[PDB]
Amino acid sequence: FHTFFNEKTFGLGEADCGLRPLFEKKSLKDTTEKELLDSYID
Amino acid sequence: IVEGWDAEKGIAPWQVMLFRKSPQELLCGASLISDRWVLTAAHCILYPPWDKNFTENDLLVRIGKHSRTRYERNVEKISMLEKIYVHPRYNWRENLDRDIALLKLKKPVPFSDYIHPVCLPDKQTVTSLLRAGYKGRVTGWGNLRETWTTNINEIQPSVLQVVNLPIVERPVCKASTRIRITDNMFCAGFKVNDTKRGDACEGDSGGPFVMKSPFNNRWYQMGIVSAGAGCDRKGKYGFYTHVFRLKRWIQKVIDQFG
Ligand SMILES: *[C@@H]1O[C@H](CO)[C@@H](O)[C@H](O)[C@H]1NC(C)=O
Repeated sequence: FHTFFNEKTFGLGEADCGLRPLFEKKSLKDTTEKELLDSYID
Repeated sequence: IVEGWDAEKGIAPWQVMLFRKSPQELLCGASLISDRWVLTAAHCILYPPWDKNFTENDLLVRIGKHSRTRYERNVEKISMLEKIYVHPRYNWRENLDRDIALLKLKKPVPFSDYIHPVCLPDKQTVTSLLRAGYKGRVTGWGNLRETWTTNINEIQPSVLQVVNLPIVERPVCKASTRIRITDNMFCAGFKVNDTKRGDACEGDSGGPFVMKSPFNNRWYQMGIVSAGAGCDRKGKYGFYTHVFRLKRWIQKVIDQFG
C-alpha cells in the first residue's frame, strides 16, 4: 500500500487503513461484500 | 437509511457519529480516516436555513458505535473537537458543491476491533471503481422511512444500518433533478422502479460511501453522503461529495493543520 500522508500531521493509521480487524484480518467476509465485488465487472 | 439492513459488529469500523452536546442528539454521520482526523459534510456543520452554525465546542464525535442510543462501554470512544475546517468554497446559499469538512480530534482515538480508519482513494482507485453500475456501501443511523408514516420510535433504527447502492450515470442523474451536480459530486441509487429502493436519509448525511478494492482488499471512501433521496427528501438519486476530487484540499488542510 503506497502511503500518501505524513503521520506527524495525519496521525496514525494510514498504512493499515481499510483492513477490518473482524473481517479482512481474520479472513472472514461480511454478509454482502459479494454484491459489491460481483458488480466490479470489467 | 432506507431499505437497508442491520450492521454486523465491526462491519464499518470507520463509521463516526457526529453528536450535538446540548441538547444531546445525533446530528450527522462521519468517518474516521486516521486516529486524529474525521471526514463529514459541510452542510452538517454550517447551514443557516436549518439553523445550523456549529463550532468546535458545540459538538463531539462517538466512534466504534453500533447501537443508536445505548452507551456501549469499553467499545465506543467520545472525542472533543480541536478545530473544524469546512471547504472555503462551500457556499450554503447556492448548492451542495464541495460539501465537505475535516474535523480534528483533541486526542488521538485508540484503535480496536471496532475502531479502524478507512482509506482515501487515489487516481487509480477512482478510475477502476468509480463507474456507473458499480456498487458501493453506505452506513448510518438516519431514519428508516418517511416521517409521519408511523410512530417515530419505529422509524429510528436501534442499530447501525447498511445498504449497497449503485453509482448512477452522470447524465442520467443530471436529468433527474433541477439541482446542479458538479464534477465534485456523483450520484448513487437504484433505478426509478426496483420497487423497494435503498437509499440514505438526512440522518445519514456526512456518512461514507465506501467500495472494496478487488485489487488490494482494502475499503476506500469514494464519497461523503451529501443529499440522500431517501425518506422525506424529493428526488430519485442521492448526491455524494466526490472525495478524490477534494483530496488535494484535504492534504492542504492537513499539511498546514488548517
Ligand atoms: C455563525 O455565527 C457566528 C457567531 O455568532 C456569526 O458571526 C456568523 O455570522 C454566523 N455564520 C453565518 C454565515 O451565518
